[PDB]
Amino acid sequence: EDFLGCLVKEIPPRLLYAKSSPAYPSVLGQTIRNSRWSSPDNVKPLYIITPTQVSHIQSAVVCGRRHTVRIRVRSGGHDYEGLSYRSLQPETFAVVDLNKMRAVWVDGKARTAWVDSGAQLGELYYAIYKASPTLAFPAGVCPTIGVGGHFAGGGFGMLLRKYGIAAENVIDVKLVDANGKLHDKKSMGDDHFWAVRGGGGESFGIVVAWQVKLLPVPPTVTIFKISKTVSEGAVDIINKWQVVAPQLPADLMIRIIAQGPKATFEAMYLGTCKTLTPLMSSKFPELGMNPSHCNEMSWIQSIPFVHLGHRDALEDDLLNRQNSFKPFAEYKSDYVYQPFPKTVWEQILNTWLVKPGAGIMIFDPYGATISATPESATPFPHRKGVLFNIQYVNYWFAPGAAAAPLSWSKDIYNYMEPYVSKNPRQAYANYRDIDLGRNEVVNDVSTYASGKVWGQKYFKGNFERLAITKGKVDPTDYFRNEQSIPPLIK
Ligand SMILES: *Cc1cc2c(nc3c(=O)[nH]c(=O)nc-3n2C[C@H](O)[C@H](O)[C@H](O)COP(=O)(O)OP(=O)(O)OC[C@H]2O[C@@H](n3cnc4c(N)ncnc43)[C@H](O)[C@@H]2O)c(*)c1C
Ligand code: NA
Ligand code: NA
Repeated sequence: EDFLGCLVKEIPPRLLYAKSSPAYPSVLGQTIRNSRWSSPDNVKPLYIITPTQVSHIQSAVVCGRRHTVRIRVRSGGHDYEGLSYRSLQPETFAVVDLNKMRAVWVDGKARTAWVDSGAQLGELYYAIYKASPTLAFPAGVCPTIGVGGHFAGGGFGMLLRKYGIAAENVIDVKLVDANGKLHDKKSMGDDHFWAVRGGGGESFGIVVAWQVKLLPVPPTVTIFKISKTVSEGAVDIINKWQVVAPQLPADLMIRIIAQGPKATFEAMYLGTCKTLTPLMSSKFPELGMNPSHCNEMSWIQSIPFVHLGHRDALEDDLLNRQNSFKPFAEYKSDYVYQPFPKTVWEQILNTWLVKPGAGIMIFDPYGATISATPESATPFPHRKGVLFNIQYVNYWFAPGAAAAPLSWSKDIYNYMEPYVSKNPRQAYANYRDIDLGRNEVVNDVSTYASGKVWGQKYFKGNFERLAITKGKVDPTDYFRNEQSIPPLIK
């Protein structure tokens, strides 16, 4: 009651929602991307606040501290476990939902932009395009991802071999800390500014907006999507790909999608068919690429084409807040440093992907720019030596049909253990997986030991520095969730 009274004093009441408010269910649901987490059995926030100004965010945080009510911040809602809007066990929290803070101001000549955290990637990309057809920003593939959680967790996509992760192309931030104080790079200092860019969402404060550098792309890029069934030699071809792809020139990224005994090789090339064709013949002739496979288009057009296969609907695909796609979904990830034996590829394609509840596997090759950054230079540690990332994705569409896919996800993770990274078994923070471990809270503070279990998987050798930084900027563990960085204090 007191917390709400505090809010009402400082924030316009139309931006405040209690469980009894008529619009609360729609506001809560508007960016829930996973039908597992929308149902009434999920733990719901006591209040939702939808700020439109940074002062609203500061007021909310100050009220939360004064009245000891914690806040989960939501930008795009894509968190794989829903931790921006639900808790795992009953507890009291408010959501600060940034969807109304969505401006993207592009300075084409300076090659910089300020992007509000509540913008979706498609809106960021589109605003860049409105400024220039030859500038880009290296972030994720799905247009509805929110900037805030994505950049906080790193963020990577079809430009990762060329320009690395989104967070290493951030040049400043505007951030509200656990005391309600407004910060930028300068006031924050090296440790906090290091941590916020890739050290995972929530833990390091609410980022209001991010300043990014914008990077050149050619006026024409080329996409291909070439599929090979096992009868067409998919096993031999993917066995070659895992060595070749991470060594290809930085201008060429060939990811793979597999969902049965067939692999689809999806390439983005920063160039034309005319130069791609001989490059493929020289470096990866096994795929059988020829000019009929080329799809030349602008960089901006590549975003809907890669994710959706659409050629013809730029604005509709990039400016989309309908939230129409809400699978029940489970996700896991792995990193690979040593090539799989051919027999493992045989089993993945012919056996694991033909089981009940089997998902899809996405393979993204590293090397080049992403792998050139030292492991400790940012919190994202999956760099030198990485051949590829694997994402294991399970979608289903009926409420009572979770058993088979959930079982498959666990079973394949067990099967893959000998072949992927170990000690620790690395995973990508933005492919959030609660089964990697969760925090224990003692005396109202997440324990260091519990955080380390999953934390070393996402952040490797960077976990301790993250936790020491957390201890400096949020010693009472105000901004937390079940898998946020615990404070390590003296
Ligand atoms: C749904 C979805 C996710 C994808 C997709 N493809 C991806 C890709 O091509 N590359 C990637 O690198 N990642 C991809 N992912 C995963 C997303 O990157 C993650 O799911 C992001 O974390 C999502 O960000 P957002 O949509 O903002 O999600 P939220 O649930 O709001 O937040 C996640 C996490 O971060 C905290 N947080 C939110 N907002 C902030 C701010 N402003 N400051 C600090 N922390 C913040 C939340 O509390 C939560 O913990 C493709 C698809 C379809
Ligand atoms: Na290891
Ligand atoms: Na999960």
